[PDB]
Amino acid sequence: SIATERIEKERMRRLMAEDEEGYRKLIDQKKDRRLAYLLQQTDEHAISERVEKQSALLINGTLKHYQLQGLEWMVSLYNNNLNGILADEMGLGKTIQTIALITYLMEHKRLNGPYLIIVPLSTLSNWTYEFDKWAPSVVKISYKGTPAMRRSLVPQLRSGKFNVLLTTYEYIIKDKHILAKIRWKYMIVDEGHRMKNHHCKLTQVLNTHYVAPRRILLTGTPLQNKLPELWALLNFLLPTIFKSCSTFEQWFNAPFAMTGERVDLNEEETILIIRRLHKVLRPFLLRRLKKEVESQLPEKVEYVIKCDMSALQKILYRHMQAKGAKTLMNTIMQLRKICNHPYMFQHIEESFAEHLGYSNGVINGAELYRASGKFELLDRILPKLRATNHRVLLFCQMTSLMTIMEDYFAFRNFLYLRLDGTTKSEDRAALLKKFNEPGSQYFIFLLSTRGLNLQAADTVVIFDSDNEVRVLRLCTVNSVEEKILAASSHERRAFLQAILEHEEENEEEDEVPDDETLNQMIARREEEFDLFMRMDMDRRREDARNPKRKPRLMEEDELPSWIIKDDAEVERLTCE
Ligand SMILES: Nc1ncnc2c1ncn2[C@@H]1O[C@H](COP(=O)(O)OP(=O)(O)O)[C@@H](O)[C@H]1O
Ligand SMILES: N#Cc1cc(C(=O)Nc2cc(F)c(=O)n(CC(F)F)c2)sc1C(F)(F)F
Repeated sequence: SIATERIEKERMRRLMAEDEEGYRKLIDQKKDRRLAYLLQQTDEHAISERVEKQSALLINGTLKHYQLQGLEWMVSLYNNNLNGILADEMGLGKTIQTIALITYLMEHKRLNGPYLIIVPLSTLSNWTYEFDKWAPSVVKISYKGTPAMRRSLVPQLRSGKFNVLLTTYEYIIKDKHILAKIRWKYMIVDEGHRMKNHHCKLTQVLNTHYVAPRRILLTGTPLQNKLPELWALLNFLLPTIFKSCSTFEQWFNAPFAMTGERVDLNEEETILIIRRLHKVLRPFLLRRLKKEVESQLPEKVEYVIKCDMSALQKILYRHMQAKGAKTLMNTIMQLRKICNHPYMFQHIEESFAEHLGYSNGVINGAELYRASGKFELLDRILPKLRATNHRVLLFCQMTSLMTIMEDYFAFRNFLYLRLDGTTKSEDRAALLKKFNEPGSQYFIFLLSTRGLNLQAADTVVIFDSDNEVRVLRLCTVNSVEEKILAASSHERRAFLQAILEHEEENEEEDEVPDDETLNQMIARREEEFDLFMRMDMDRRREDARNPKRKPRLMEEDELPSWIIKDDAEVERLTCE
């Protein structure tokens, strides 16, 4: 192999010198051999099963007829030993159909797994919520977090006491020495809306190191017309055709490695490769549009949206954590206030205004939303919802927070009504009538979670918890808010300490969604998504022009030297 490479190298170097026309005749012969081969390998009855019901293990909702065919389709794939792409439009039950598959195979094929599901990090909590709702019997692992955390889980893996494991791209790559070893019965991956640049590296590693018989690719976009992408799709769906862990550019150039001379396809040659790969992949792709199944669309569409913390949120959080019975119950109240807004702490707001350039000591404008992950995220939801004439219902369990909520709506000029436990039955009735009468210009209905029929509201933003209706629960990243979503006086104290088991993290991937994932959860149609994408770039235009540009979240570099390493000061400003 060195001996041959040394010689075959000198062979190519000697033709370049002594018969340049013969050297050209060879390379053009080699180029065509790669094409002819590519075409030749791709130039190529089935087992029936009818699926009348869903799994008995699938509960708390019954499948739509179209989703039933999705299940029946992916089962047909299974029996006939095939891979697939479920590419249904956004909001049609791709996550619910994947759970219907696993639960059906566990029941009727006694296939207990293990099932590997790879998802974008921002939607992990979304996946884990919808498994808890629809298939709680299923035993699942969440392989992510600090090494300490990941190692904690190795016993349960070697053991094999689990049906499903969810993880993200970095852990599939970082921890191959743990995860590749497992003998996965299934390898389901979530691309999100569209293929991203980092998915080429993922395709290669997967069929370099991992051993999964069955594969599914979940996606929101239809079959693309670019060679490099479609190569990764061929080698994920049908790896046995070319048994290669390469990019198309490397695979095609393989024979010219010793030439030291790259080879590039022309217009005619490209279109043909693309037109073929299209024809090879087409039969393996099921895509139903919202309009095709209009009379079966889900009535309630739920999603979980994620928040970073401001630099301020972090420092306050770390303080109230490492300072910590109904004392615990109290420590969980303070951590919820921070995730909600740091300026709930009056003395923190006043001192920061002095430093942000407000003599008066009352924060206003953008600086309201900039100090809270959740408020900053809400600022990217509500404008969009309003621009599509959607009428929101926003739950806020804390009556303290509502002062800051009202001041935020004031800033963005959102017309609203408020309803608390400080509202009499006479006042209540009238407020509801005002929101519900046809034409009401009242956009938001701010509520304190204490019976009330707001049929006028077609959107529900849960802000802090314990005729299609879109529900959006906000949730802070690596916070208590994650732990509350996951749902004997010695054991009821050990439960409140399981709520408090925090660990500081430094993952690679963003735990907050990009603009495409987010507008997919807010939007009910292709027009809403399209608009929201423009509204997002309109915000990037506004910021670009603005002379005094600040990031959307307050970062450490713009903090005062009196909050940075001063457990006294934080305590001096937070206490009551
Ligand atoms: N057959 C159904 N019955 C009840 N709710 C459903 C059904 N199908 C989907 N939903 C709801 O609609 C939403 C669909 O989420 P999902 O389809 O998994 O995400 P996406 O379609 O964006 O991949 C969820 O809130 C789910 O509970
Ligand atoms: N994540 C990840 C990931 C995404 C992959 C991919 O093939 N995306 C492509 C490539 C297309 F060409 C295309 O048309 N589409 C749309 C089609 F589904 F109709 C998708 S492969 C992969 C893996 F293996 F890394 F997990």
